[PDB]
Amino acid sequence: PRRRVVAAREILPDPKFSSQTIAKFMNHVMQDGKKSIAESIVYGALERVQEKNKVDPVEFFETTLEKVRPMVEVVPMEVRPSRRTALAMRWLVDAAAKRSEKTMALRLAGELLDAAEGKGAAIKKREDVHRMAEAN
Amino acid sequence: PRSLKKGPFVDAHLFAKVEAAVASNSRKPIKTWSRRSMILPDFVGLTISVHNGRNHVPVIVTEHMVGHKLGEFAPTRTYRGH
Amino acid sequence: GQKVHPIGIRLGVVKRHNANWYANPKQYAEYLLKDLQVREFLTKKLKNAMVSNILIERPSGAAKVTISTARPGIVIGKKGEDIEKLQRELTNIMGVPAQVSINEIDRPDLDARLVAEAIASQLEKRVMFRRAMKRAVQNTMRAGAKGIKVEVSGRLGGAEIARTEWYREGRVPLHTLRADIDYATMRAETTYGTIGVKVWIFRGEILGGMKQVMN
Amino acid sequence: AKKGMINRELKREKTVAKYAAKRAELKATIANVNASDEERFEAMLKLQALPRNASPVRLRNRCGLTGRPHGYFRKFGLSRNKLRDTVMQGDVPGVVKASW
Amino acid sequence: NQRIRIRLKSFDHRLIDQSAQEIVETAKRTGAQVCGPIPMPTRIERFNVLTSPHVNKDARDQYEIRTYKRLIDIVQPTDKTVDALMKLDLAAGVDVQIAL
Amino acid sequence: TNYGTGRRKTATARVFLSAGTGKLVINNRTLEQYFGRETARMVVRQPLELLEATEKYDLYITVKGGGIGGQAGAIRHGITRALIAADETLKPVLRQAGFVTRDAREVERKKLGLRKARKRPQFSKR
RNA sequence: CUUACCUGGCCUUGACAUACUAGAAACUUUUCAGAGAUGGAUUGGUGCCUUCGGGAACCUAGAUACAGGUGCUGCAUGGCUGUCGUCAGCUCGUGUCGUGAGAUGUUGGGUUAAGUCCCGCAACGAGCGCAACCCUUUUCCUUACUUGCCAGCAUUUCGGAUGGGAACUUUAAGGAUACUGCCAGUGACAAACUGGAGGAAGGCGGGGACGACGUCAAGUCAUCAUGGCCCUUACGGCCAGGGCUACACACGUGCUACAAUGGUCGGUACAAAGGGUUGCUACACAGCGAUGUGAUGCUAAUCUCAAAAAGCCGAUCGUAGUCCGGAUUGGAGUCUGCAACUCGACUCCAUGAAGUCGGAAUCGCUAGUAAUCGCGGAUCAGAAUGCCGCGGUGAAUACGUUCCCG
Repeated sequence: PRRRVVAAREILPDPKFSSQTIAKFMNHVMQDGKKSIAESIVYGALERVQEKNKVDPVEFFETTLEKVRPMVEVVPMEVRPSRRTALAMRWLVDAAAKRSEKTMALRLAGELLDAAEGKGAAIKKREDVHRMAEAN
Repeated sequence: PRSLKKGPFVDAHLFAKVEAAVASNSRKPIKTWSRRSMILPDFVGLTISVHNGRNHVPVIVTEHMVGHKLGEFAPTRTYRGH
Repeated sequence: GQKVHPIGIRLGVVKRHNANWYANPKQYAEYLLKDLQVREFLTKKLKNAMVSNILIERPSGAAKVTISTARPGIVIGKKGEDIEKLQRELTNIMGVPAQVSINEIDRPDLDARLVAEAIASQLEKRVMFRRAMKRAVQNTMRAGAKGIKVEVSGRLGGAEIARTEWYREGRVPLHTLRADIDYATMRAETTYGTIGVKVWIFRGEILGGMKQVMN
Repeated sequence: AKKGMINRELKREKTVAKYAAKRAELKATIANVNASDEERFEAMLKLQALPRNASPVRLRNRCGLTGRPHGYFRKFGLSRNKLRDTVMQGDVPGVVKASW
Repeated sequence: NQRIRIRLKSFDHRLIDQSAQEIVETAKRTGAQVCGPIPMPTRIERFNVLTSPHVNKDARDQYEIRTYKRLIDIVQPTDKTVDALMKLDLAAGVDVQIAL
Repeated sequence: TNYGTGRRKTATARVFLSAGTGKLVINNRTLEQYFGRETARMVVRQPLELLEATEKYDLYITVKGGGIGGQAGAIRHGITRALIAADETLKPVLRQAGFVTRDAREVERKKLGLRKARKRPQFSKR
């Protein structure tokens, strides 16, 4: 701004899991106002990971998000807590875009499983930011 | 194109001229400003001087041009290149 | 910058329209054109009658023209022949029987159009513009207005380079919509061209709004 | 506008009004299905033989005060300049500045 | 089974309300039953008028004009009702249509 | 028995609450028949789920105007108001949940000289 | 046509006004020549008042003062408009200081979106600006109950369809409410500032309109008016055809795409606002279709434009210049119009271009906003991807003022 401090815009929990994390992920996935398509994409991944390996859908996503979470900006600075999740979600969306499968939901679930086990363009990018942090 | 239920459009003054020539057999060109008139089968074998804005271009009516407007054979713009 | 018309901005707030009739879209245009012709004809004919406001109404298949004037006798005529002639002319123009009514203005110096006409007449008669402006302002302020602004633009005095001169006394709160602001414009035709005259007069704040005005 | 253009417009309206009835009659005869084909053809020929200024498509709306051929606003019969002037003076009933 | 239908059209809602109140009061005084007035939806027409004489497309005035409508129903009309309604004055700016 | 009116984005919902087993009808249709997407169905069921009384009441709902999201919001608002009418003691819980507030957000008008409410035509200083 | 431009054909007190002198009602039919403007033959009518000796329009003939000019000057002007900029500033009177131009007040400390407000002070007092008054939206109440509505009752062809009801939605006039009002903490012991309850809404709730003193010889003599200059068998007026639509090129503003968060097919939901009698059209028939014919209601909360579209469910396509894209061209048509060659819109069959997300650089946007989806209108016989409006779905990010600009 300049003089004011803008209050953060609070988003409602998702109406199915009451999870603001999943709601924010849906918002990151969604394009040009098509909320239902993003809901389908995210929920397909959440249901498919449950079938492939039995964990709680919320807990598995939280653990992977924490794994992909960075902790350094860039002149070094630490990332504030909000930007950690904000940058992890973008990386997980961008990287999951480029894997090849029939539906976007299946690609997203596939890279969720992959990043849970330490392979994914997301955590390559995280280690690249780590390298650049070690540079200075 | 003009609706088929209305038939082709020909100006009366031009049509009378071509009809008179065909009833007779005069070979002198018919001078007209009616670029919008449709070429009819009766027109075949006649010379029509169609106005193009500044001059009257002579057109000799052949069978292949029946169904064209008279103005398609008298271009109105001049262009040779840049 | 440019300023909004003081009457037009208040046409629905504290000011009433000068025309009061209803017409469907088929005759709206004809009615409006005949109204404009009537206004032009009256403005030309009563040039020396000190006429400011003309109100046109079409009650029922007829017409009623109310003329606000400071010269009721000259408008009326010697024996009333002039208002009968005016009724004939207006009926001929409007295509329907018309009734003329007269509203006598008892305070001419608080009417914006009359002051502008007076100033323009002085300018055409070659009175010095600053003297005319200050005389008009002082006369209105003595008459009792709470504010007046007078502006003249053009080749003032015959100068080759045109300019604008204004003079104001009192209060003229142009941005208050509920203020009572009378506004007028007039042209003075001199040997050197056109001089424009603009007059604003402020007569207090109207309270209660259009409900008070009884629209 | 110029006086010549205004008079041209007036003459065109006069011609349209003069030929209004016969044009409608010929068009009805053309649209007739019970009429003979020769009758409809003759009606078409007469319609094409009518003067050009009898056709209403050659009329152009002009401002009722100045004659301007652009910005007409059918409802008021005035072009935009005179419409703005008259509305802001307050001689047009019911019209006010719009805000919402 | 005589029912009087009155429709009021105007460009000024205060004028139309005053006229409707007058009609209702007269009909009630003449000892007749009255239903209304019923406010019908208003018509709003908007216009965009360029303010500059030559070239400023973003400089326009936006005007509007409103048509207000009111409906009044008179049932069980007494003898004096019709005569009183016809004797009622016609105020300028309000169009009154009566149907039997 | 009790009545409520809900409004959201030009959508208005009339809600008639009674005591029943859990029947729910919107415009002579089932909830699943009327709403296609899950979140619309869940928003409607939010108040009774919060109150734990999903099987205590019977709902007769009509709605008009707006879209699917606006109609779902209006139905939720109407159900909240009907519950308030049935019992005034439930108001603190519903207000804490946020169901009592009427969302006054509305489409902003297009403005002269702009492509939209705020979007401006592209500018070229060069 | 518009039309102001070009080619050619025509008129000369003129297409239009006032002043004068004479004769004719005005008008109307049939044609002929001509591209038309025009010109010539040819019918009927010859009308309205009347002190009635003539007059009212209206037309024709003569005459001259004149008309006419989108011809020039926006650097002679009025009026109107843009811009800095919705920037917070701009002024005045009495008193003091200075030989004087000038100064003071208006500066000094906090605060605010604001010269907004509160404190100090050789200053004491005012105006235009800011804010508010005006419109629209969010909650509620009163009046009003049709052409709109249907909670309870009854009958039903299950269609508010019908008795019926005035509850609710809505329609639209008038009111109520919000005022730091209450609590807590700070500020300076002020102006202010932060947090909490209640309330639909809390500190300016959102949006519109409103644009100070001035600046740029800014824009407009082609809306109009107007000083001056210029043309007058022509720089005026009438007509037909052509042009404003040209095309080695360069730039600005847009639309449509490059696809799978998608294309196509089948089924099935949910709006707002506006238009309609020279008009919009239920329904039926014909056509693949644009449309045509018959017919019905509507001067409209009554009938109609009208199908909302994205959405949801199912199938298929499987990353290919493709079942992406829809340029261009060939062949058939429809409608408006006196007339679609130059140069219209739309329909059907066939064709199937560039295009694989776009360098330097640069633009918009802080919330129902951006993004995306459809709907209407003004102009208008026909002719929007533009302009002005309407609703549907509905985000991301603001640590901060170090530098870029103002």
